[PDB]
Amino acid sequence: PGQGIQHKGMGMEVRARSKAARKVWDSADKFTRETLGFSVLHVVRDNPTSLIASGVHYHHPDGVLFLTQFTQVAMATVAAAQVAEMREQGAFVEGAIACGHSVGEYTALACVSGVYELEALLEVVFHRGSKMHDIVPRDELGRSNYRLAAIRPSQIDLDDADVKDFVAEISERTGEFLEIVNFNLRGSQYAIAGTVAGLEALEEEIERRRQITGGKRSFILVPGIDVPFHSSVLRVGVADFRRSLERVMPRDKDPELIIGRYIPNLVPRPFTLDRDFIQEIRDLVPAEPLDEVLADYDTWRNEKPKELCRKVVIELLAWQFASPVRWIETQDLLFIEEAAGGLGVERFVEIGVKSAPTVAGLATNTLKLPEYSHSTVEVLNSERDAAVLFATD
Amino acid sequence: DDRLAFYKQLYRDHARFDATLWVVPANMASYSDIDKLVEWVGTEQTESL
Amino acid sequence: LISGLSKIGAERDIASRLHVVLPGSPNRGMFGGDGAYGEAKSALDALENRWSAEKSWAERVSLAHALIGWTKGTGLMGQNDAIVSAVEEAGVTTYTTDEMAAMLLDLCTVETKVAAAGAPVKVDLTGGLGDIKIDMAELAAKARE
Amino acid sequence: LISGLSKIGAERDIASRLHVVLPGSPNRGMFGGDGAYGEAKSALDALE
Repeated sequence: PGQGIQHKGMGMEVRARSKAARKVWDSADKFTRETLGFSVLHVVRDNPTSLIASGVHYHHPDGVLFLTQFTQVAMATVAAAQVAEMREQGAFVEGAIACGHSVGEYTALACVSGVYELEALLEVVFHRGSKMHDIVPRDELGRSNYRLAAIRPSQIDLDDADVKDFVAEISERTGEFLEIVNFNLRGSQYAIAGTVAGLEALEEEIERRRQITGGKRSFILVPGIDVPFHSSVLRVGVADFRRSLERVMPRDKDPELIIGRYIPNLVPRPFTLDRDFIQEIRDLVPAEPLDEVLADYDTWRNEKPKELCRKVVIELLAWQFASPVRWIETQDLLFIEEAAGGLGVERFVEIGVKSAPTVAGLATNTLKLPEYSHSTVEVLNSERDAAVLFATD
Repeated sequence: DDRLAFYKQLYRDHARFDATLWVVPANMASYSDIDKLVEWVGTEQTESL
Repeated sequence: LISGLSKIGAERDIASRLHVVLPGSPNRGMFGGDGAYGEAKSALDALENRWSAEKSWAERVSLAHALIGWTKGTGLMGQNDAIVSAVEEAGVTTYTTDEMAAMLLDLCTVETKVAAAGAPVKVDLTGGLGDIKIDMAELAAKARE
Repeated sequence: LISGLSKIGAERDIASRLHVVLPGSPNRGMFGGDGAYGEAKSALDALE
């Protein structure tokens, strides 16, 4: 799962019991204390207000745990520790296909494929948080001319193509900026960022289009997000983060654990290293390291493949900043791959403790509407369903 | 208040921009004071209405 | 008090070094007339050892040692004020409160702050009262008398 | 204790000098491992 459901003392019960959880937390907490002069344990355990770090000063009236430079770190460590325990009990299956939503994708790769050290994971994730704060213009009050909004196309007869249409029209019409940021659920969840007036005009449209609306149905504005990220406005700051990734993500890694198991955001379809796949990336995200590899695929000599996967993996993570996260396609893709590979019993488990109910509830409603085919499916959450995860009952 | 008025006099003279002064009753002979004082010095910076 | 602010700094997790200026008494052992300052503050050298011993105190607290020389206040030293000129005749310096305050701030400058972060800084703010050959058995007592 | 035996000596009026051997710890500051002796006994110079 992604950010925003994080709670004070999340997964702190597991830390007191599991040994694997302690090693994940302590190795992470020690590094952060020595390098950046602060502890993630304290932040998670009791939520502070202001914090001063090495070069930076973070102040929030509510909590620092809800600040992204921290929140992402907390969320990543919580999940990484929970999977480690699941791995210690051997409950992790050898053929498990894994994916993540936004910041959760970094944890996904960390847990299943071990693509970075525990301290290495919290470096990228922390810096990615600090990178998300300085990207967009602000006022004296820290105001934004933009915002984000959550759409539900349902309750009326409207489709994904109908939503895309209406948004594209009002985007061109007013001359303002309106972008569909997140494709989450087929007929259920969509996120949209751009000019506030554009968000308002879009809110207005469905209220007019839907015949039954007296209450401004189907539209939820997002508090706290001032950045129209995952739109066409963010593509500038990738190159610096793309280098930062290559520093913290070296070339000795497991290709197979990622391939076919991992579903990027920028790329809705499963990771595989092929001339076909690398091209799909370039099309969505034009890039210098990628376009050359596509130009000559005749580099076939066996020294390449791991080195190829290592850059492709980083390209997906670096430009994940820019490209919209497709959760719809991620879910639907799983159906596509199963159907071609057989439909027999599947178990869907979400990890990260209290973040687990979200994308499961996202899956649950998705398992209903397109998936009506009557399939045996199990939706399991680390927070809620733990008795089922460890099979103890 | 004779001690309290003095620090007000001292502040209104030598205070620059960004300057904030804090005056408190304190006893360094009391361990309770020390613990209670820094527990006050280190908590939040928040005012709940 | 040092331990208290060390806990807060560690619990709330700051790497910021609190600079504690230790109000050392000037030049212990070469004055017999003070009766209070000279003896009490000599264990500050032993306190600098505690920080040099305890490992985790470095990030929370830095020890800046300042030896505060002869400094003229009105209330306590109202007897000592007349012989301030007399002691100053030995080629030694006695300080006004504003002068000594300035000496204490200079330890709080960025240059000397970083110096304290690398290692404990012992500063002699005394006016040369150390090599003083003036007999305190007389020139202090008589002054007080 | 020193003051106590000083009173007795003065009250009962003896000029006899009580020799108090002060159990000083060896060479303060050049050992960091004792942890007790080295620091405590350095004030015996102040007691002199």
